[PDB]
Amino acid sequence: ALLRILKETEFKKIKVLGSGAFGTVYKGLWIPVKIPVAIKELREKANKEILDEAYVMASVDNPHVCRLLGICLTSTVQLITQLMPFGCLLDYVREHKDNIGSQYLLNWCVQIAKGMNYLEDRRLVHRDLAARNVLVKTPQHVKITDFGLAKLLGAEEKVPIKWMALESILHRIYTHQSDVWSYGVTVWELMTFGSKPYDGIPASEISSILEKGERLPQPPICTIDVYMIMVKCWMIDADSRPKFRELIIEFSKMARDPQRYLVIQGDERMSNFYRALMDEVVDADEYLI
Ligand SMILES: CS(=O)(=O)CCNCc1ccc(-c2ccc3ncnc(Nc4ccc(OCc5cccc(F)c5)c(Cl)c4)c3c2)o1
Repeated sequence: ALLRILKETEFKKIKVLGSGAFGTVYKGLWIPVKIPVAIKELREKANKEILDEAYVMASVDNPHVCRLLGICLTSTVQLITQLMPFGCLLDYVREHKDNIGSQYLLNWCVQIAKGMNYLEDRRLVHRDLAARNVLVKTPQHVKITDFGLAKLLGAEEKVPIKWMALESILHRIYTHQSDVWSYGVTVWELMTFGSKPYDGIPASEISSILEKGERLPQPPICTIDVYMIMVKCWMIDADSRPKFRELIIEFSKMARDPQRYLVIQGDERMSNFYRALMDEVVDADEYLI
C-alpha cells in the first residue's frame, strides 16, 4: 500500500519537535523492528478529502523530496514520515553559521531546486517553501517537505507572508512561479545563515514595500551574480521569474566553481551532537528497501 493506514497502536509519539502553522510535529518510533519517525498531528468522515491529498504526499519519489509513509485517522489526523536526523535546514545553517562552505550552500540550492522541479512535474504547488520546511538527511543531502498541506488546509479559500509572492498575498494565486519566489527567499535564508526576512517590518505592510520595489538585501557572502538570481525570483511578473529547471542549471554551474560565486573566509579549510539530539532501530530507508 502506497499510503499506509497505521493503527494507533503501531506508532508512538515520544518527544516534541516543534509547533508549525498547520500542526505540531513529534519525533517517535514506528513499530509496523522500530523505525524512527516524525509524526505530525494537524491542528483541527471528511477524511476522504484528506486521504486524497495524503496520497499525493505519499506518491512522490525523488531524493530531494520527503515522502509520507503513512497516516492515522482518529479524532485528529496524524501524518507519519521518516525522521530526518539533522533537523531542518534553517536551524542547521544557524548552528553552523561558520563551518559552512560555498560548496554546501550551492549544493543545497541545487538540491532544493531539483525537488521543486520534481513537484512541478507532478503539478504540485508547494505553497509554503521556506528554509524551515527543508530537512537535512545528512549534511550532504537535504529534502523539501510540508508540501500539499497549505492547499489541503484552505490556503486558497476565503500566513507565511514574508515568503509569499505578491500575487499570492493579494489574490491567493499560487503557481509554480509563486513557488519560485519562495525559493528565492529560502536561498536568501541560506546565504544569510538563517536571518529573518524583512525582520522587524510588519506583515501587513509587506505587499506595500514589495510594490514599492523593496527586496531582501544582498547577502554579504554573495557576488552580485548569485544575488541577481534571487532578485529575478522576486519579480512582480511571475512569468519573468526563472524556472526551476533553469535554476538547477545555474546553481549547478555555480557549484562547479563555488569560490567564484560565494566569498566566505577560510572556505578551503572547511555528529555526536545530533545523536544526543534526536536519539531517544532501522532507518525507514533500510526497512523500505
Ligand atoms: C527552524 S525554526 O527555528 O523555525 C523552528 C524549528 N522547527 C521545528 C522542527 C525542528 C526539527 C523539526 C523536524 C525534524 C525532523 C523531521 N523529520 C521528518 N519530518 C519532519 N517534519 C514533518 C513535516 C511534515 C510532515 O507531514 C507533512 C508532509 C508533507 C509532504 C511530505 C511529507 F513527507 C510530509 C511530517 Cl509528518 C513531519 C521533521 C521535523 O521540526
